[PDB]
Amino acid sequence: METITYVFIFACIIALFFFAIFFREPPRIT
Amino acid sequence: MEVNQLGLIATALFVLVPSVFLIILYVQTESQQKSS
Amino acid sequence: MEVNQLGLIATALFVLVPSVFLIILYVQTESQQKSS
Amino acid sequence: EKLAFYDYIGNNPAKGGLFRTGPMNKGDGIAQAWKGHAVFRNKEGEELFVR
Amino acid sequence: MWYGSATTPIELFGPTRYQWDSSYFQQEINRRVQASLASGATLEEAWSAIPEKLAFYDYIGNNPAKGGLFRTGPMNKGDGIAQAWKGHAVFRNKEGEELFVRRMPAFFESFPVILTDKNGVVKADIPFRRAESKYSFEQQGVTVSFYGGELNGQTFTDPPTVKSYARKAIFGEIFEFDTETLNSDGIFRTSPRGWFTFAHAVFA
Amino acid sequence: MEPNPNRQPVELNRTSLYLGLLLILVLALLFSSYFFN
Amino acid sequence: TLTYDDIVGTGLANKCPTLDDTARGAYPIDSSQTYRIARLCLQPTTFLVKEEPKNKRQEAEFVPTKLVTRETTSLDQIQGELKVNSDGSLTFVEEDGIDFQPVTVQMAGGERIPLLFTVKNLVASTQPNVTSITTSTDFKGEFNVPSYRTANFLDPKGRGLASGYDSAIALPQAKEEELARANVKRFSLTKGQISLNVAKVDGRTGEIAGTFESEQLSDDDMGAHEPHEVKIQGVFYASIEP
Amino acid sequence: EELVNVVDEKLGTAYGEKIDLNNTNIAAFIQYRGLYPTLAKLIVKNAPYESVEDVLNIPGLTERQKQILRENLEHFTVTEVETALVEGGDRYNNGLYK
Amino acid sequence: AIFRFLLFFQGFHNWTLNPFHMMGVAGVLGGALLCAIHGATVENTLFQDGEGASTFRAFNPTQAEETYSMVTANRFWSQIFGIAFSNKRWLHFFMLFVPVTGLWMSAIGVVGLALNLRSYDFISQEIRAAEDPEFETFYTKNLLLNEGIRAWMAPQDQPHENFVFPEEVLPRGNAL
Amino acid sequence: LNPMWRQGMFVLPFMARLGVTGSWSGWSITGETGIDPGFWSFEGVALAHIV
Ligand code: CLA
Ligand code: CLA
Ligand code: CLA
Ligand code: CLA
Ligand SMILES: CCCCCCCCCCCCCCCC(=O)OC[C@H](CO[C@H]1O[C@H](CS(=O)(=O)O)[C@@H](O)[C@H](O)[C@H]1O)OC(=O)CCCCCCCCCCCCCCC
Ligand SMILES: CCCCCCCCCCCCCCCC(=O)O[C@H](COC(=O)CCCCCCCCCCCC)CO[C@@H]1O[C@@H](CO)[C@H](O)[C@H](O)[C@@H]1O
Ligand SMILES: CCCCCCCCCCCCCCCC(=O)O[C@H](COC(=O)CCCCCCCCCCCC)CO[C@@H]1O[C@@H](CO)[C@H](O)[C@H](O)[C@@H]1O
Ligand SMILES: CCCCCCCCCCCCCCCC(=O)O[C@H](COC(=O)CCCCCCCCCCCC)CO[C@@H]1O[C@@H](CO)[C@H](O)[C@H](O)[C@@H]1O
Ligand SMILES: CCCCCCCCCCCCCCCC(=O)O[C@H](COC(=O)CCCCCCCCCCCC)CO[C@@H]1O[C@@H](CO)[C@H](O)[C@H](O)[C@@H]1O
Ligand SMILES: CC1=C(/C=C/C(C)=C/C=C/C(C)=C/C=C/C=C(C)/C=C/C=C(C)/C=C/C2=C(C)CCCC2(C)C)C(C)(C)CCC1
Ligand SMILES: CCCCCCCCCCCCO[C@@H]1O[C@H](CO)[C@@H](O[C@H]2O[C@H](CO)[C@@H](O)[C@H](O)[C@H]2O)[C@H](O)[C@H]1O
Repeated sequence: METITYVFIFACIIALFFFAIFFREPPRIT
Repeated sequence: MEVNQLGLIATALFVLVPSVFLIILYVQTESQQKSS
Repeated sequence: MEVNQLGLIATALFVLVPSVFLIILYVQTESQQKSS
Repeated sequence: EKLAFYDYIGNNPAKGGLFRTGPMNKGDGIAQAWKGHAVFRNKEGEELFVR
Repeated sequence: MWYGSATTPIELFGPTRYQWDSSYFQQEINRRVQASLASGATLEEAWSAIPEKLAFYDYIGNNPAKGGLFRTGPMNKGDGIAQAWKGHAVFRNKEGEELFVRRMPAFFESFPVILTDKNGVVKADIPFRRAESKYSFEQQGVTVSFYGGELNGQTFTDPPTVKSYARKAIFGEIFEFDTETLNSDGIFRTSPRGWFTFAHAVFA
Repeated sequence: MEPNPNRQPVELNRTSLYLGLLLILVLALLFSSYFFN
Repeated sequence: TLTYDDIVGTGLANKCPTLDDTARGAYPIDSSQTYRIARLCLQPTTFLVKEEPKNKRQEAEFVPTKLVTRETTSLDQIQGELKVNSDGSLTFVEEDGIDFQPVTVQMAGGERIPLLFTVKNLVASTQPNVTSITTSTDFKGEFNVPSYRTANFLDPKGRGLASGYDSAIALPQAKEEELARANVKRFSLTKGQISLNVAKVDGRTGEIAGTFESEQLSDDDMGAHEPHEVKIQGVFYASIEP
Repeated sequence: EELVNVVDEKLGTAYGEKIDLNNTNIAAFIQYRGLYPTLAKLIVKNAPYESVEDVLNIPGLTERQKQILRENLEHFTVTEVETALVEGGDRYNNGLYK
Repeated sequence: AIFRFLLFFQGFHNWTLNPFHMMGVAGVLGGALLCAIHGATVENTLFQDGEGASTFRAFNPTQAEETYSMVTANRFWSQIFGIAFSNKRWLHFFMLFVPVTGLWMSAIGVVGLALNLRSYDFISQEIRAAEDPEFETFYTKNLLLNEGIRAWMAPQDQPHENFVFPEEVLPRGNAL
Repeated sequence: LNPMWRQGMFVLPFMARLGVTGSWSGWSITGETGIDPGFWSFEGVALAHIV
């Protein structure tokens, strides 16, 4: 029940890594 | 294991609550250009 | 009282989660007129 | 033992409840062993049967 | 809140950590007991006069200094709900000499049980490496008697029980706790005086 | 990839917000007792 | 022939002496001459652990287990006098050697059973009227199974027998009553049984070989829990000399 | 129905007062005149003793060794051989140093 | 006289296990990383504005164009770490927030150890290890080190306490 | 006396019906002494899916 709670927050950091990289707002030249 | 019984909530809220605060703002931002 | 230990969470999420879903929509609606 | 076990209402899917969460073992407990068949006789020696 | 103050009564908030540091309560207790004796009173009679409330304050378990940041809940989740004073424990060795248990300095999570005489001469103790114990109980024939409190009048000469009682002595006055009701775990937690002070020192 | 045609905005008015909170909170006052059991 | 730089790493250092299929000989036992065993080796091969009773008294069996350690199991250098007392029977008396090895085997379910595979103070005898040890001969006997851990061993929380803490140091004001079991480290000592059955002989060199089976107890952990039953099936070499 | 720590219990017997011939570890003998080196190894190397004097009967002892032993018998004792203290060669290396 | 203050903390407060000190580290340690990754990114992204190699002079202390190329940088990192800056104004604020914040959490932590309100143990672990003598985690291991640090140190470190610990009391492993 | 269905097992039974009856842990759902699923053990099935 803890194991699960730790593995979740982790699985979240990892999915958040994907999005932050492959789903950012492209830094367009202004 | 003899864990704290309020741990599962103290952690759940500590994540959802402020995390949702941010989701609200972000999305409400996008829509100021009809987005979502 | 010997209550179900997951009750405090089952009730907490059952409220926040969908309740937040609505808050998101509403606010993101308001801002389609710069509001909030 | 296995056979006897099936012959116990406690394994009847019909018993139970909607919010009685968890495995069947949270109910009557974890089956450990068959205490044996019980015959009930009265004073006359006659063999009775439990309904 | 951390130090004293007439605005921080110790019956509303707990005892001060400095009252334990200077054996504040312990002194007043002796000062009374010693007097009662001058008044011609059996050792028992004398101690039995010591109010329970007073003895209670003379217990490290009510020291705001003990405790932990995440050791949540009331002090009763720790050592349990105080039920009664088991009485004052005097520890004598085989020679009859009266030994004294060295108390636990609010600082140490765990502390050894050393027993010394009048002038602090090491007379008895509980060893770690038995290979060469010289002062082990048994080897010194330590015993314990109680006065006042609910164990009043009784004596224990059985090594284990004497030891047990000696380790509980370290914390000052020995009490009887109810640890089933709140499902306590035996680990000290700080008092309101402690928390209040922690919160306000950090918000500050 | 380029802009996607099929694509509308989403909406939810005050009344709906209010009627939702009523539905949620009430379903919660109802079921909470059976969750704590 | 093979030396150290010849065996190192091959793990041949754990397997012990064989007798090319030439055996079946007979080592003449003089009786008027004193015999001793130069080197008695016992090489474990299989470890079984009787499945803890199910509670339901229905004949528990010895199941196989996986060796979680490496090739650190063999007993070697064992020696002592092979006494020839009356009625022809032989009696070996274990004197000294590498007569014990801590082995840990992972069991079917999940458990890990550490035992002290040994034959300490072994004293095995044979059938009466033993003349020239033959494939028909064989020894049997008891031995002492010391205790996995020594009086000095400390546990993760500091407690120990001949040394170490007195109690649950991390729970200052808890009830000792229920922690007794683990705060008082008892040091057991039990009997084990073997039986070396000779399968090969070399009348000439005076060296027999064969299979062995012994049964003993597992580690009780300074008496914290109940010990499991073990059975060990291996092989053994044995160089006899006057 | 009491669990007992054999060693703490044995510190109630003579062991914990005098050198136990059947239990105490060899280095205990380094506290009395010419007794350690050679005799200690003998004492220890010779199984249990049904009683103090029995030391006097160890194989091939010199009328001198015997003379000393008699001198120090007052510092010896005997108690039931205690496995925890004897097992594992603990009598030659009980695991202690300085 | 400070290294002592360090060990004392490890020994009596078990500091290293405090979430606030941990943040403290994460900040001081990561503030160093920023103060070094940024420095290197700038230096190896410089445009050429001189002729020689010692390009320190190529920088006109006087205004004008950026001296390195924020555009090139943002590209490097983004393909070699997925994320990359792209707003010098934010980059430099982060550089203020990171090390500053961590030393603040570092402080709150100690304000706590003043009242010995430490983060010494995890009860769930203790209860288990009290009952089961075969349970061992790097957690428990470190706790014994502390018992050692206090037992042997305390005496000479707290003279006004007149501690006297007979050799038989001193907790010790085997041999050592 | 303590088969999977007493322990509130929901998905385990479905893997049993089609052939997955053992674990990399060496135990069998029928209770057979040290057998050896191929890769296709309950852990394997779970793995495959996660991938
Ligand atoms: C391995 C990584 C690691 C890291 C990165 C850190 C990092 C940190 N530790 Mg931790 N620590 C560690 C391991 C680590 N520690 C371990 C293993 C232990 C033992 C358990 C400790 C024990 C420990 C303690 C006991 C303390 C810290 C503290 C701190 C923080 C330092 C605060 C500070 O700014 O000081 C920098 C110095 C100052 C005090 C700032 C004021 C300085 C003035 C203004 C300078 C005046 C200079 C003057 C002009 C020049 C004259 C000089 C003269 C020679 C000529 C910092 C977050 C401290 C803390 O928590 O603070 C709240 C603290 O007290 N640590
Ligand atoms: C002035 C502040 C204050 C103080 C001193 C106390 C003190 C006390 N409370 Mg009360 N309480 C307060 C406010 C306060 N409370 C408030 C506002 C509420 C409403 C939520 C409550 C609700 C409450 C309940 C429901 C209970 C108590 C109880 C108690 C007593 C037990 C101690 C304890 O619970 O420790 C627990 C403390 C902690 C472990 C909290 C540590 C806080 C962490 C470190 C903060 C999170 C970190 C943060 C996210 C970091 C981000 C950094 C950023 C820079 C990135 C104690 C006397 C208990 C009782 O009745 O006793 C028997 C009890 O059951 N209190
Ligand atoms: C192999 C390299 C290595 C790694 C990866 C870590 C990693 C970590 N250390 Mg450790 N550390 C190391 C070596 C290492 N350390 C060494 C040699 C020492 C001295 C012996 C220490 C001493 C030390 C102390 C004293 C402390 C840490 C702490 C931490 C944690 C936060 C540190 C931080 O924020 O830094 C600054 C931030 C950055 C520069 C960002 C780096 C990115 C994060 C932190 C790495 C995440 C790692 C994670 C395990 C992997 C998930 C990825 C997944 C795909 C597998 C972090 C998990 C702290 C802690 O306990 O935290 C709870 C702490 O207090 N470390
Ligand atoms: C096909 C569906 C299904 C089924 C038949 C099962 C069956 C089972 N589960 Mg699994 N489970 C499922 C899906 C399912 N599960 C899913 C999707 C998950 C992931 C969340 C899980 C997670 C899970 C866990 C974590 C556990 C089980 C366990 C169990 C066993 C115990 C029974 C139980 O938990 O009752 C509990 C059931 C209830 C009281 C739910 C009633 C549902 C309410 C009425 C719905 C709310 C009403 C709604 C809001 C009304 C609004 C109306 C609208 C019009 C306004 C049982 C074999 C347990 C186990 O391992 O057994 C030992 C266990 O610990 N399950
Ligand atoms: C017994 C004694 C024996 C002798 C001593 C021992 C040996 C010492 C060795 C170290 C000397 C290294 C050269 C330094 C310069 C350099 O790299 O150029 C690059 C710039 C030059 O700047 C600049 O110079 C630039 C021009 S140019 O570099 O001449 O082109 C100019 O354009 C720019 O604006 C200006 O800021 O250097 C720096 O600013 C970085 C270094 C200095 C920081 C000081 C910190 C203090 C601690 C010092 C410790 C020193 C260690 C000593 C070791 C023993
Ligand atoms: C991040 C986004 C998440 C959003 C999700 C929001 C979550 C809110 C939902 C609240 C859930 C209420 C349930 C509380 C019960 C509880 O608490 O019990 C659990 C039942 O679980 C489960 O097995 C959950 C799966 C339910 C299977 C039953 C299928 C029902 C279908 C009915 C059709 C729809 C009408 C666990 O069972 C346990 O089982 C045992 C432990 O293995 C013990 O008995 C425990 O005490 C306990 O009873
Ligand atoms: C709808 C919006 C809500 C949004 C809020 C989101 C919530 C997330 C926060 C998570 C909280 C973490 C705490 C978990 C502990 C727990 O779980 O413990 C509790 C401490 O409570 C409390 O007393 C909470 C009040 C804390 C007082 C301490 C002041 C600290 C100030 C420090 C300055 C800031 C750095 C209760 O104490 C209890 O006390 C006893 C019951 O009376 C028992 O021992 C219990 O087992 C338990 O320990
Ligand atoms: C017994 C007394 C107690 C009282 C009981 C309380 C009940 C009160 C009445 C409410 C019921 C009517 C709602 C159903 C009919 C309908 O679909 O109505 C919705 C109402 O919106 C609403 O606010 C209902 C929103 C429902 C929230 C559900 C969240 C689901 C996501 C869960 C996430 C899980 C991870 C939508 O209305 C729509 O509102 C507008 C669109 O947003 C337009 O007007 C549409 O045409 C339409 O009218
Ligand atoms: C389980 C263990 C957990 C470990 C946690 C590890 C945390 C370490 C991540 C570094 C923190 C970011 C600090 C710089 C902030 C920033 O500037 O990056 C931002 C994205 O932030 C984020 O959400 C970053 C999300 C983390 C990405 C993880 C990298 C994974 C490595 C993959 C290896 C590939 C082989 C966006 O950039 C900014 O975006 C704008 C801000 O308004 C401006 O343009 C700024 O200048 C800047 O460009
Ligand atoms: C409350 C409830 C309910 C509901 C629930 C649900 C609906 C759930 C779901 C759930 C889910 C739905 C879950 C999921 C999960 C998932 C996961 C966990 C995943 C994972 C993944 C991963 C981990 C991946 C990875 C990877 C990648 C990405 C790449 C490639 C490679 C790899 C494979 C490594 C019901 C009605 C019954 C009843 C009442 C109550
Ligand atoms: C990119 C993401 C990468 C993620 C990698 C991991 C993927 C798999 C995630 C599995 C999540 C669930 O993992 C599972 O959680 C439950 C708790 O809910 C744990 O179960 C735990 O609590 C239960 C009681 O509730 C105990 O009976 C059990 O002994 C204990 O281990 C399981 O031991 C763990 O295996």
